[PDB]
Amino acid sequence: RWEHDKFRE
Amino acid sequence: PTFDTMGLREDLLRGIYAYGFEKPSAIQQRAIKQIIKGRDVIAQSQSGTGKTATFSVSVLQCLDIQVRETQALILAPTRELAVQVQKGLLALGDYMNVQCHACIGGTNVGEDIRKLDYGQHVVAGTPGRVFDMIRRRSLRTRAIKMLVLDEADEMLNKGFKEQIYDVYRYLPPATQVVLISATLPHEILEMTNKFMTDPIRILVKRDELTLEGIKQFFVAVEREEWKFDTLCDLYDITQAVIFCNTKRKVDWLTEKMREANFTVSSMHGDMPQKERESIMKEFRSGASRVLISTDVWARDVPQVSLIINYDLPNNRELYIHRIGRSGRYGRKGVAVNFVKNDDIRVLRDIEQYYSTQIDEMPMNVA
Repeated sequence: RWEHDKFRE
Repeated sequence: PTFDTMGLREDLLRGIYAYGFEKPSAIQQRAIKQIIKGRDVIAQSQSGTGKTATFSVSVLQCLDIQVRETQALILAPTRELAVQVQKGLLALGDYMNVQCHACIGGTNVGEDIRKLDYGQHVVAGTPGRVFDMIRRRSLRTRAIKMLVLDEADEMLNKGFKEQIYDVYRYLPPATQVVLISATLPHEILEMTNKFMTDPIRILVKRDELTLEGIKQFFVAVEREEWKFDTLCDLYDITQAVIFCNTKRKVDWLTEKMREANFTVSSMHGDMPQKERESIMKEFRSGASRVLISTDVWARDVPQVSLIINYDLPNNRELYIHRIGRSGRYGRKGVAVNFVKNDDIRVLRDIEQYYSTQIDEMPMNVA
């Protein structure tokens, strides 16, 4: 269930 | 069959008419309404005027031009198709002072890396190309409200599940997802389970509500008020809808359910639309674990793994409006029925109505 880790503002 | 009804912005609304776009189809309008309402949309598609414009309109409404960074990211199977999208976006946006770009790269990628650094509200390109200018950090991801996957059939099925997913990772949580595709095969339909949530699905061809994926159980309660007591036993964890065939039951069980630490949401049919909309926004947000309500909207529907009938509907046809994937389309789950010694008949007759076994609840979680 895809997550939006590997991201950060 | 009108844009004016839909309270779009006039600068866009001119663009629509200036672009030549005929009043939109019932279907298109639905999609647009819903993209704008801020829901993840899956939209089956068809050769016809607004094929792409229909979502381009949508992305344009939801834009805010002051924020001069990339707010919508739209991925397509080819450079070519993405340029068409670009040009379409521009055309419609030519009265919005809109800023978009097709990452052609497409030497120069230099001009691309330049074009994106220099501010683009919307951005189109192939899932790679985009993922290039994410790795090369040319495309800042921080304030993306929506991701659009045009021609998913041509992408999602045909080698980009990786490319696309790679992009997906580098985006804020829960960014909104719209999946536009002419075909929507089963292979793709799980795909969406992985990045969408309680999505709307607007398909061309009709789809029934089977009972066939759903495991049905009933708790012989069996006098109302051993029903809450069993419910309490039961939940012991994630999201679920609990139906009752009267607003009086709904309110009671709520006040009781909230005596217990069980973050709840309640609904009637005797509530305005913007209300039950208001509520479900929250329940779908996760900020409610337990939606309890009257049928009213049943013939609803939030895709939910576990449904409970605290009461059994007299009208039998309700049963599957309360419960029922899907039919292609949607997800298996569990129904649980609370049955008074009095209401067992009614259960048997529902059992027979749908020609379906309703086994007793064996105490286990699948």
